[PDB]
Amino acid sequence: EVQLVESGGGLIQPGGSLRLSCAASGFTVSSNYMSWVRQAPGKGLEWVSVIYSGGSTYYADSVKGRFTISRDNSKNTLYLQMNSLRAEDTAVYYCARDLYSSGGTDIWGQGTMVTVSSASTKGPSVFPLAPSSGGTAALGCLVKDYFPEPVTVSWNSGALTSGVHTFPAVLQSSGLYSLSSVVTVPSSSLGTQTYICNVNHKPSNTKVDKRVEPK
Amino acid sequence: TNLCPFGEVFNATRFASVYAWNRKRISNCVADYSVLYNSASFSTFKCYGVSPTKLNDLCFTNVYADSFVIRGDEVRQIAPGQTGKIADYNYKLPDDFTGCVIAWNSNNLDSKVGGNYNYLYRLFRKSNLKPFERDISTEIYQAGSTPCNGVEGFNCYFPLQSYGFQPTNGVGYQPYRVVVLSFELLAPATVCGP
Amino acid sequence: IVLTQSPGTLSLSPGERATLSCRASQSVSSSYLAWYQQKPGQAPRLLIYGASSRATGIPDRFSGSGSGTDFTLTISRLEPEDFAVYYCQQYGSSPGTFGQGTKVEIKRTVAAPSVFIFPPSDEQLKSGTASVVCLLNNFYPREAKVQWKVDNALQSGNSQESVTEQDSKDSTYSLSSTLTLSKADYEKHKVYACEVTHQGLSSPVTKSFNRGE
Ligand SMILES: *[C@@H]1O[C@H](CO)[C@@H](O)[C@H](O)[C@H]1NC(C)=O
Repeated sequence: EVQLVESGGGLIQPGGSLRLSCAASGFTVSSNYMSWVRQAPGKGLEWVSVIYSGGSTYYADSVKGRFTISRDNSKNTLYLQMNSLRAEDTAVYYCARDLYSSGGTDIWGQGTMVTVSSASTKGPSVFPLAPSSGGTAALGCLVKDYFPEPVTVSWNSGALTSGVHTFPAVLQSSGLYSLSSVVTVPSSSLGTQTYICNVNHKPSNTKVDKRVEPK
Repeated sequence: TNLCPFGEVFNATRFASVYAWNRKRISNCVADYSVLYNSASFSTFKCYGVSPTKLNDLCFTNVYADSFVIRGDEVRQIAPGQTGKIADYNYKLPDDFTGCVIAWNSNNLDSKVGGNYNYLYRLFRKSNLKPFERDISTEIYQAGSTPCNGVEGFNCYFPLQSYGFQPTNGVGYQPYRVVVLSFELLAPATVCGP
Repeated sequence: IVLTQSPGTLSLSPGERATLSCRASQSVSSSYLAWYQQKPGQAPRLLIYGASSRATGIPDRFSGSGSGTDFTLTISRLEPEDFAVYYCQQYGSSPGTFGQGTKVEIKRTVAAPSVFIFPPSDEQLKSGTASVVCLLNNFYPREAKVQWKVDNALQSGNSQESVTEQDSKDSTYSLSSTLTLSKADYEKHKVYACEVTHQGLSSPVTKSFNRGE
């Protein structure tokens, strides 16, 4: 039962520090090449650090002087100490075991999220996206100015799923997120059916039910 | 008297894999080093402690000449205070190294269309080599807690890998022949410059 | 060493052959290359190492080849679980690097988006900001252009947009764009329009409203 279980990710202010850990089973961390690979949201894989069985360590230029890779043989655990964190270090961080030409990077952790930001936790404002002012009508909810991710959206307490699109949030220049959730329905339904979006934001313990009507 | 046989190191037809680097013990002879420093064009001729130009003026008990082939990007590891797969697991110079490191591109000799697979290096080793240590083990590398029992498999890796030099490789991936001259001071001195 | 994958997106049907390219900036031994699969929300998964060695448990339809600067991942007969992102990797340096990824997506017939424009709500206007939202619903292929116009002036630098993942039922995409202005700037203009260009549209489609109607 070979696995890598990561821990330690979370929210941190710019200039702060975090330590990630990666507990291994089914192989010996100190006997292997081990790596940290990160993926910023929506982007590719960036290999940031590697440690050799004999102890040598190497870093991508993007993290040199700030990140330190290390391990504890007695706990069979890999670590990544991250200092002087910046917004652009926001990413899912993976640990992995490398075999290079003898077998590729074959074992991967499940990933842990690191979010670097100076924004403070804030629940969303929820505004109607209202249709009228053709066969299909569109309505929705604009879930604006919250931090941090994630928010959930449902419609009519889960009774409405067909035609729902909840979009990836966008990060605004304020450091707060904004998200839209929409649903298309038959236009003859606007006058007969009630539509309510249910927004939940765990981190601020905010829950809002917003009814959306034609204007 | 008898001239030190440097051609019999530098001009050898075949060179060793780095993991099994060869060492020639040079003794009772006279050696001109200024000729080497002018005998060919070497892409690297770095001396530590001694001077390439001002070298024929000294005396030593024995001179060691170590030679092997590595990849162009790895020549920088053949220096004191370095790390990497070669410095750590194949050929290690001491921090206090006095000697010279000579290298030249050997693409025309050691590369082959379709890959030359004769030159190997050690990929897996539990700990770093001591200086001037030579590890020629081919025991299966145990990367987990289960013994390998001579069989390759999961967590059980043959420790050597082939460079696979091809003539079309980028220069950093081309083969380089390396000679490391090491100067021993112990006993009557037996190698001297003129 | 920079690895460049092409194409950025491969659009195919199940049962078809996928050919994915990775080009290295520097000619390198085949032993230094590897290929990975990544599905949404999951860690990468190794497929091929040493350019051509299939990893343990990886289906036979996956094979890799190439040498020097040009490497290829082939999926001989695409299965539904193969639509994912693929990454090449080189480990000749320490640390190595990855390619930027190739997405393999479901191909389907062209489908024009339905387009909707939403005024800012009066509740939001109370707070001093106006968000105008434009929705492009269920289109294919993914390439679409949204042009915001305010009193027919083309707007640049004041909108953000976001796209869904390919729909599991009809294989389309949807796009949501938000134009953000201050309430004061919003009240200085009348006509707000969203002009959409897409392969499925004969000519651009503009939805609009006039502030205060
Ligand atoms: C190797 O042979 C060449 C060609 O004859 C000669 O010029 C060179 O000095 C030789 N190298 C050594 C170290 O003797």
